[PDB]
Amino acid sequence: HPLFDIVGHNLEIVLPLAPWEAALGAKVTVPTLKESILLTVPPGSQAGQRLRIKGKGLVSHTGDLFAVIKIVMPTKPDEKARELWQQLAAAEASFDPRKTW
Amino acid sequence: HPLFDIVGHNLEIVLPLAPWEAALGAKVTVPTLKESILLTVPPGSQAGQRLRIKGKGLVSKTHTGDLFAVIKIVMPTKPDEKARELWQQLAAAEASFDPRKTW
Repeated sequence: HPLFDIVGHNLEIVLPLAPWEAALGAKVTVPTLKESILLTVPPGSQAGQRLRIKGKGLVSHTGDLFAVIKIVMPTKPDEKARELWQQLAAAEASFDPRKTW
Repeated sequence: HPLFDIVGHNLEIVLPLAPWEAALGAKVTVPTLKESILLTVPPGSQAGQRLRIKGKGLVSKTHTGDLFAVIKIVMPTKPDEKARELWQQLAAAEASFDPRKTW
């Protein structure tokens, strides 16, 4: 619905990325108050990282736009996808997502 | 940092899942204001899904709330060569997924 959170002269938008998009990096089209812009997501990006799109905030002074990464998942994988997910789980076995607890 | 957000008589906690855990499903140990519980995460789980854990909310001699494990997908650090090759194959296998469908 409304796409932007207003924080002072800045704008923030939730940027949904497929997990492979965050891991590999990707070039994504992101909407602004006027026209869309191509944003380069760096490889290895994390949930919640703020990608700054300088100059695309409120043109009061001219603020920035921040695309805040949220990782989104496709639906239940089919068998081919599961096998790959299992390999990746094995590949990244050292990763502890609940290191806090 | 404090783990539980209070909402009326219910508690809410961020449940961090690696993407393979959300896709494949998993059984996770979740903390409570007392004893940790065992929670089943279904395969195909989605970001922001609210998984209920009855009775683990705020206890009062009148009413006991629930605890909700809210899913947040988290990523490891930048991948090595093999992991990168697996991410590519996953991307190709799930090429149909459009996370930015909305836009």
